[PDB]
Amino acid sequence: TELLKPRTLADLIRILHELFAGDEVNVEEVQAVLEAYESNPAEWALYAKFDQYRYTRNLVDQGNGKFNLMILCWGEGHGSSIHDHTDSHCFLKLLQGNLKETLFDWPDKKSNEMIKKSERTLRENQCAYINDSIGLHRVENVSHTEPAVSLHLYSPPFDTSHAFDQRTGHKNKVTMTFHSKFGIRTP
Ligand SMILES: [Cl-]
Ligand SMILES: [Fe+2]
Repeated sequence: TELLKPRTLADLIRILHELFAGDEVNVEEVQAVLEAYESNPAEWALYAKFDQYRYTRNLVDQGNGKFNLMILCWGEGHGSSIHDHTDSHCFLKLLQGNLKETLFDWPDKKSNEMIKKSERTLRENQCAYINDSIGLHRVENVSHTEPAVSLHLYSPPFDTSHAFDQRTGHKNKVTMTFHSKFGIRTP
């Protein structure tokens, strides 16, 4: 229960394994520890593998089955769908650059435009949190000049989730694909 500042990415991962040793999740503690880690680009360069056309997901740690820890690499103008998180916790920490997070409510059955609830700018080293009970979101690198890199933790792990059509609120199931795992490109 005593949270210490992670010295390095490796140290962070060790602390995370401790925090997820059990069956439940202390969200505030996990968020605090992620925020306390000061991004050091040398430590995660191995995972920072970009694609020219869309953002990439790069698996870093499998949390001994309790969580997926991954690094997402967002080119200029790259962004996500409006999506849920499959009944899992989702932590988002910025390692480089800025991302815009837009929040949406769960849609009703009637086909309507999904209206933004709010938006915020996540800045370097900040850590956001979302779950399905909170709502849906879109994450975007709106920069024209700076790539963004973020560190994501999902617990329990999931490899499918839903994308939502902003015009209708209709959803479709999407399978998550990893661009790399443990620094190895996995085509
Ligand atoms: Cl996300
Ligand atoms: Fe998300």
